[PDB]
Amino acid sequence: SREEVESLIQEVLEVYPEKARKDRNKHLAVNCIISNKKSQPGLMTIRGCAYAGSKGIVWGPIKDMIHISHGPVGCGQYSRAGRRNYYIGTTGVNAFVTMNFTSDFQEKDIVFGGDKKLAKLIDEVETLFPLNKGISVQSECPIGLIGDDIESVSKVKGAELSKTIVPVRCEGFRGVSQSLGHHIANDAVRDWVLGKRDEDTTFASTPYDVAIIGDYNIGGDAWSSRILLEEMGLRCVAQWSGDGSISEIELTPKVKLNLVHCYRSMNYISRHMEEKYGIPWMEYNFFGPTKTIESLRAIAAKFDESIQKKCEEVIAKYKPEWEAVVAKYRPRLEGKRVMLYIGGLRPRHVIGAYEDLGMEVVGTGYEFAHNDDYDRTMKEMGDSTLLYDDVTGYEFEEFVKRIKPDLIGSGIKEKFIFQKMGIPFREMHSWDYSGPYHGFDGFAIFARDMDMTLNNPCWKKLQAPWEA
Amino acid sequence: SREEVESLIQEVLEVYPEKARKDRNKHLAVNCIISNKKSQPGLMTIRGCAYAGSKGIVWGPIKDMIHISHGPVGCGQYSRAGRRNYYIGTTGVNAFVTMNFTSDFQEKDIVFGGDKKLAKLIDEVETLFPLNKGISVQSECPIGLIGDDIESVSKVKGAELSKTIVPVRCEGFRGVSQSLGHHIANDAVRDWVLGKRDEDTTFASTPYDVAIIGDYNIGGDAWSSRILLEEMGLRCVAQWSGDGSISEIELTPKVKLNLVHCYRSMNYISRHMEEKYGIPWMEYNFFGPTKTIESLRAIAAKFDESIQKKCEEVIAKYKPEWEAVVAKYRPRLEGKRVMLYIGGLRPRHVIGAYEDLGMEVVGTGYEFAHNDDYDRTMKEMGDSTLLYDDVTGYEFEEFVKRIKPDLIGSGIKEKFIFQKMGIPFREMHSWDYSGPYHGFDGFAIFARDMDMTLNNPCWKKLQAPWE
Amino acid sequence: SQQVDKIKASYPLFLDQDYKDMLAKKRDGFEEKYPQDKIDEVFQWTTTKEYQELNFQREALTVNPAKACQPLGAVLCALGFEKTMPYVHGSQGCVAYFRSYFNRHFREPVSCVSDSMTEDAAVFGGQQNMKDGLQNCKATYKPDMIAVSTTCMAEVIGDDLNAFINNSKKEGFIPDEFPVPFAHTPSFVGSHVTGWDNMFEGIARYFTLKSMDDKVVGSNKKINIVPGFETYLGNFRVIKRMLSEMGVGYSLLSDPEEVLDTPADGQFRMYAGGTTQEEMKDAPNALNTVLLQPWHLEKTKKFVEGTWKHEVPKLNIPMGLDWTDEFLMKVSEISGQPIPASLTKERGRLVDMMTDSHTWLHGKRFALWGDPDFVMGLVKFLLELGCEPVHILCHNGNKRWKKAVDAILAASPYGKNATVYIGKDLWHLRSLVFTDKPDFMIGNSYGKFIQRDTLHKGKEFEVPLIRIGFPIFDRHHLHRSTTLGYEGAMQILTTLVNSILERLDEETRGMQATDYNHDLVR
Amino acid sequence: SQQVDKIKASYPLFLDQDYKDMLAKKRDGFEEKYPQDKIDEVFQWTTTKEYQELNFQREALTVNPAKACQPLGAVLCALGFEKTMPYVHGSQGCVAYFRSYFNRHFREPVSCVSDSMTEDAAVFGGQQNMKDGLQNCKATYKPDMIAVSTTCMAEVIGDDLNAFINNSKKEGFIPDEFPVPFAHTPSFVGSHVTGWDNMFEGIARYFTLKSMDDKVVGSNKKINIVPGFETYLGNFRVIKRMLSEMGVGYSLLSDPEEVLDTPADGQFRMYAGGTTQEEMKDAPNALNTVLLQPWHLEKTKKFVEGTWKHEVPKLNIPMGLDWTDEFLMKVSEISGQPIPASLTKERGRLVDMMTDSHTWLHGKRFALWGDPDFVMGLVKFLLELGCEPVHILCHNGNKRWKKAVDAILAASPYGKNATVYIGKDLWHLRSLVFTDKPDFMIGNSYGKFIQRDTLHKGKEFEVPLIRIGFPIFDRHHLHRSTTLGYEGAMQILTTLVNSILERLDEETRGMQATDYNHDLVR
Ligand code: CLF
Ligand code: CLF
Ligand SMILES: [Ca+2]
Ligand SMILES: [Ca+2]
Repeated sequence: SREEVESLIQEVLEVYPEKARKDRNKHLAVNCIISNKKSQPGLMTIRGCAYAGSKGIVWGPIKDMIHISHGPVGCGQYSRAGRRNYYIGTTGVNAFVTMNFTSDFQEKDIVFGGDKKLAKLIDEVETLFPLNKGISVQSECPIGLIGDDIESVSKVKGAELSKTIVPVRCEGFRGVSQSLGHHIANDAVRDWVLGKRDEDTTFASTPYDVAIIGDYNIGGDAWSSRILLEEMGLRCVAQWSGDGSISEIELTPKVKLNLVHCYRSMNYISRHMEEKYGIPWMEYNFFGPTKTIESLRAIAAKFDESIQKKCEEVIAKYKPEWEAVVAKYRPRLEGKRVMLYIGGLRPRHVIGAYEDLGMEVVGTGYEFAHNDDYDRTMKEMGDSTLLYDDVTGYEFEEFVKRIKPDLIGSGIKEKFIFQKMGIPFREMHSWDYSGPYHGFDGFAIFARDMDMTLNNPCWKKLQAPWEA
Repeated sequence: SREEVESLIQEVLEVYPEKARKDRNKHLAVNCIISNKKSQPGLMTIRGCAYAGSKGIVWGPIKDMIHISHGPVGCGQYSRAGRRNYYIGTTGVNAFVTMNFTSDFQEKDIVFGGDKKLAKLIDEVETLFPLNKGISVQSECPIGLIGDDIESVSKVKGAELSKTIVPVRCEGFRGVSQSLGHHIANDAVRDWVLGKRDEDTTFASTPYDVAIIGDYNIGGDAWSSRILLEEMGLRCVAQWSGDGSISEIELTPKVKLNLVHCYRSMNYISRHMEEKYGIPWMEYNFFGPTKTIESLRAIAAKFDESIQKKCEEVIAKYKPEWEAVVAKYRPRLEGKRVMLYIGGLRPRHVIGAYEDLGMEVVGTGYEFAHNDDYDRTMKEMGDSTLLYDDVTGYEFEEFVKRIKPDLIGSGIKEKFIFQKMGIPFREMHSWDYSGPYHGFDGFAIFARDMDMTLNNPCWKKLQAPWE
Repeated sequence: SQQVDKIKASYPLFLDQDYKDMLAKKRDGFEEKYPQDKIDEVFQWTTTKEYQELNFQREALTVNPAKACQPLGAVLCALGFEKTMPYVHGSQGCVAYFRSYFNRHFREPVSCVSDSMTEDAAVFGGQQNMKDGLQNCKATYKPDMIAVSTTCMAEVIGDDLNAFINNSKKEGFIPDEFPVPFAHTPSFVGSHVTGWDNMFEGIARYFTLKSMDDKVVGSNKKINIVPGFETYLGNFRVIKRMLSEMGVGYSLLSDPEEVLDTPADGQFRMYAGGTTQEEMKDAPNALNTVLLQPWHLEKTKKFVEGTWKHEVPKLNIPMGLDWTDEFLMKVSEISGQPIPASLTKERGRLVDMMTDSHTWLHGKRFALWGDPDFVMGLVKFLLELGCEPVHILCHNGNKRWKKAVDAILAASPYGKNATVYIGKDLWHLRSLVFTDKPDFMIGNSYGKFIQRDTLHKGKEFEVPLIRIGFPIFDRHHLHRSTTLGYEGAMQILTTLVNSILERLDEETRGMQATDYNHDLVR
Repeated sequence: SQQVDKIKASYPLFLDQDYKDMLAKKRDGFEEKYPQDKIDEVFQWTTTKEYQELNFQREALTVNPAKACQPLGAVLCALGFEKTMPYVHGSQGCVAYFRSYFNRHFREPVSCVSDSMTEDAAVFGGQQNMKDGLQNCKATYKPDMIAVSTTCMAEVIGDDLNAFINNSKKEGFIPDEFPVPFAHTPSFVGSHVTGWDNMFEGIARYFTLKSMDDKVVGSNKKINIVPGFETYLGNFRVIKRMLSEMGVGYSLLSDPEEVLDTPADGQFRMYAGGTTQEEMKDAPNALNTVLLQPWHLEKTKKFVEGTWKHEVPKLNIPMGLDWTDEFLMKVSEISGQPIPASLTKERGRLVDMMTDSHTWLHGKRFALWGDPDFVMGLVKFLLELGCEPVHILCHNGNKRWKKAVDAILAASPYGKNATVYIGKDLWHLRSLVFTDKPDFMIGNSYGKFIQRDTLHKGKEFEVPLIRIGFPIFDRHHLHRSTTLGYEGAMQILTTLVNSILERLDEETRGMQATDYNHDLVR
């Protein structure tokens, strides 16, 4: 009930002091909501920083470049191989994604500056890792605070070594969340990488050239997407960022259409490429069969008769496969109610996949989404369902206590709380070390995963038989 | 010593009742002793049975044959892969050594008999293990008591299937130890296997043909020996029975000289082959450089100048290897005192290898040796050392408590007792899952094994610093 | 040859070229070996459905059994009593094997005697052996009690143990008040677990049968606990710990945990701890008696119910979540003690582990074997974990037991693809893991030869062994582990999930091939 | 594609031909990838002694560090106190990472807050963040105490935590008598263990500095125990277990074992157990204070000695045989309690295990890493087992510590081939295990990438990882384990030997090739 959910909201906010209460009330709603604002101090946010957004999300996945966590040891270590942005390569020789390169700032670096050290560590990178095809330097909190000039070093060392060196001022005090990092990361690609092959005319184009923008290949997601597009007759010139090479990014301006999956993280560079190079972009969704089919047809419509025929041939190929998945799994999950809390895309994008298994998303929310994301979410969510932006640990626990969902889909910091409460939980960031979840092949895994957890025998055993 | 030793012996014997005291007295001596007599009840002998001797020791290693533990489920299970008689093969297909085949006697078999069951199981073996080159049936305790005739079944089924089926009456109640099992098993080979190619002259013999008799290839021991003999110019036609095939055994009567390592377990068939086939046999010893060198020269002497020269070339080749072993390890083991208790050969045979590392054997003994083994042991042991035949668990602990050796070399039933007493222990049956110990390559392993245990840091830490 | 700085043991020594050539020449010259092509052909055939059909038609031949013989259990049972010598009336070869078998599993001394019955006793009996045997053992090893069992020789010749012991006392070979409980333990009846049952009932009878008029049920306010054939030290220890936490008075009848785990401190101790004679005499005064492993303690149940007049609760082995709960709640009912906060907490930490690990455990397929009670407990817990026990094998199982397990399987969607086998051995199981390949085996060390066989067919067909049960010979100190209670369940869970993850890591360790899935975080 | 009845996850899904062909097409078309031959060439070069010389010449670049940052340790220290909320003053990204790091290791909730300082606070300070942060946290999560640390942002801009907290109390945001201990924990100084020390000392100061007048040393007759940065639940558990066994009155100061192991029973417990405020206030009345990990507890030592006037005993971390004896004997002296028979026996069972397994352990060569105290304890125990700690790496170790470990290596023939490395990381260690190949690695999960590299050079060059330390992310529930005391020594003994035996079994599993050495009994 709308009235019930609204009274849930007042009640929860009664614990806060006035300052926090008035603010949080604006970030909670029933579909009217604000977002992309500062987090209230001391309320146990789930949010990361601009560094997590630039290094962890946008740049880190780029496999043939070396990414320097510039600053003290913490950030680079805690983010080391945390996100499963999958790639093919030989780690340590020509690929570098799972490694942690860092300037490991000590007090002398804080006091004197780390600019000479960065210059030296670039020489050391070049000596020990010759097959690297570029460097990025990801600023941690102290870099800007101590007045370092990482741009000059990149300019100088880059010119000296004839190598692409990318300064990213993604310090963790910047912005309010991971979201500003995306923008900074997008702008860094634009300024230092994307225009390298503007004068280059040697690339043999076709009418069906395409780029996957904002798919980070979590558990192989991007590969499960790529395969369908290329079966439809398209040529994926680039994947930004999952299993991405630098040369693919540089080739992207040559494509005919940018296929945007993650809007929040990659809409900035998508705008630029339309403005500068005229390349149109379109949002799509490859979560579940309904959205995948809808998406494949929308994409194919931007091309010609031949691609649209191939579109129908792909859809007909996979029809028996996904229908077999639903016949098996929909009866196991039908009517079950889901609550979600994730970053900037998946709180709305995975809703159709749930509905394809007969499940209802009764609550959803974002860590760092903008109003344009919430606009997009209004349409996808049901009437009278709960919305929460930058939810607090306290709120999220309280909402679940009352709503009593059958399943919760969030991150690692949420997982073990709700498991103790006796509610099945699925990690919707890391896919709980499973996936892919994209495409038709992903839906099969998704369905199997939601069922294994939601219907697991362990959940009927929380109460001791003498505790009743 | 001396003298202290006889005082030790009489003190230890005083715990027994008189029947056992009078008997055990006869089996303890200072280097005079009887052996191969029945065990006194309830004294915790370390001895096994005739089945252990026949199946566990002699027949079991034969790799391309299937050996049936005929009787109830125990004997076959406890003896499955317990002894490390090494072989090369594809187990379950053409080799079967580590497997346990059994008639798994139930009470219906005890009452009615197991002969109809044996026949059916032979058929089942043929269907499921086609590549087997022969079968042996190893009798367990009840087979003879029950009045079964495995011989008739073997003759009939063997003739039906054109297969070698060897009945072995090695029931555990027979004899007094593993020893009679050897004898029974030797006669089993003689009667049912060894004479098959008597008529067959197709095998092209050479003057340098030889057979390694009584090496069971424990941890590769036989392979470590074969390599030296063949480098010396000889051709080892057969290995009895470590890594042994049935054809190798059938070829043995074509050889020129039988090289006997384990006298106790294989002297019977060796004497038979001298009688029937005129093949001379000689004992040798491949434990340590001194004994291996001695043996190579004794063996080469039976042939001609060309083998004798190749002998000296083999010796010349390995000289720097074993000399480097002693240089490294003798100083770490020099003066250390060893007590031994093993079966029928190694209590005397390994003494030379110990002495090559400057170690003293202050006591030794056999589970199941005969008087002719003790005759051979007398020489190898120093004056006033302790001899014990079929030693009791009680005696052995008491002897060690008084004598206080630096190292004990015995079996698995002894191992953990003496480790708790704080004395370094090495398994001298299984080689503590290490080895080989035979030959020049074996000595290196032997030496580093004795050192690693005797000088291990754990032995300094038995007592807590607060008691 | 050897380098003195890097000595080679058998492996890899014999992989040297000179040894490899030597072995090749031995084979070619004298072994008359079947061609490798023929060996490969026969091996591939042994992996098939056709061979399996033949394999399962076997009536007479047993291959690689998953059981031992009665007197083994009787010895282990006897080892659990204070200062008592297990004594096996019969031939001595048996005792050599029993000791060695346990030596190898526990890596401890295992004291046991024989009366060395020989050829001639077959005609005239083992009477004199008993007389001299008892007197010799009593004097030499100085036990407070001697627990007598039998080998098959002695059973076949029909030696009356009762009379033989009575006469030994009559003739003055041992004092008449010296405890000499006995049991007939024929190797050709049942298995090692049956010898445990037989020995225990025999010892129960000895201290109680002719003293019952004195007894009143519940008068000592304790609960008797009979462990059964038990080769994990932690299982004895977990049961005592849990009962102590509850403040329940108890008597663990047959407790070998001290003797099978003496400290290495400069002295050998033949005897340590154990159930006292007086604990056994006073057992009828217990409130009740709980059989931890009821499917091989039938005879004992009949005696405790028939003579002691105890109402032995119908309880499954306390393995996994449900049966540990039921065990504790039954113990609370009998004793009148509540289940404490500590056990409630520990239960929830097990459940918490189950919730953290369920995604890797879900749908995993297991072939497993062992003793009846152990297998069903494992089967139960596997189902509680969302795992599928596809091949369930108990060589020494019976029809009534199989029904029980089939019912347990039927009450769960995870038992849908499960089949229970009784009377079948590890060579049967070998076929099953080829034709209906599981992801893992749970079993004892003999299972390593099945994994070796599967790998030879191909890495994709290899079925890794998870070592739980008896005997474990090729790993060290796993006998210290626990399989009962919440503690044991937590240990099984951890072993199972990490075995899965270790195998996943192996399969994904291929540089630029499969290492895309080589996750730091799982 | 997918077969509905056998769904493939990422692995082995992407081994399917159409995916394989797709990924070849992606590479050839658009990646501009170095030829495989060139990739092989560079990889092979990365394994050489030439590369290692360049690798070790690094002074600016750090690759695959074996350490974390200060506020990590401050949080873990803070969690060990009763109903305490760790609170990191600074930027919020840090706290997301701290919680996630521990989440993944412990598989538990990890409650910790931030006051979310942003760009505008850099120019003008985080005073308002503190006022509102402290007020919000107290009201929302209802802690009894808030323990404040800092991120590098807050440290660089130079926020006075003391004044900020005082101004918060002065202006009514939190009550004046609400406990708010603090510590400056700069991530560019030392490592995570340094933050633990700083946080602890800050809490020790808070509760005792101003109250020293009425305190008599030894009046409460207890011994204080400070565990240091500790990620194994069993280690907290074993220390308490051993002290209770001795009848030693004690106070474990910072005990997170309850919060890091709550039961899954239908409710989330944010706070659980922990060291009470009353225990910290009373701590100076103890007989003495024992530092379980003295090499990262320097500051705490100086305060305890300087203010409390406890003569902190010079004791190594209680790891392995000798240092556990020393720990127990020192505790005995201070407390006047005798070391009970139970602990004497346990020591002997450890020694028994060492004698059983010594032949497989002897001479085995290890590369290892971790924190200073953990590493020297492991090194010490390895020497006691007759193992050779060839490569000893401690990224967050110091000159004085290295001296102490070199001395320990000197006191044993098994330390002759050992080298201790401070300031080096796991990319350095990668080189060492190629050029001076050991048998195994003992370390945390980041080591899995080193094993992967070694395997790529070849199976004979593969150096398997033995997971002991922090963080362990790719195995489940190893955080429940024990590394301290006899119990911990026993667990390590068992892991080490069985790691060796599993490796032998793999190497000897080849049918007709190496399985001659595939022993059932080892
Ligand atoms: S002395 Fe020997 S090992 Fe013993 S039977 Fe006997 S032949 Fe054998 Fe077998 S199953 Fe057991 S151990 Fe026997 S009581 Fe029978
Ligand atoms: S919000 Fe972010 S993750 Fe934090 S520093 Fe900061 S840029 Fe980084 Fe780094 S080392 Fe730590 S976690 Fe920091 S306090 Fe520094
Ligand atoms: Ca032991
Ligand atoms: Ca948990």
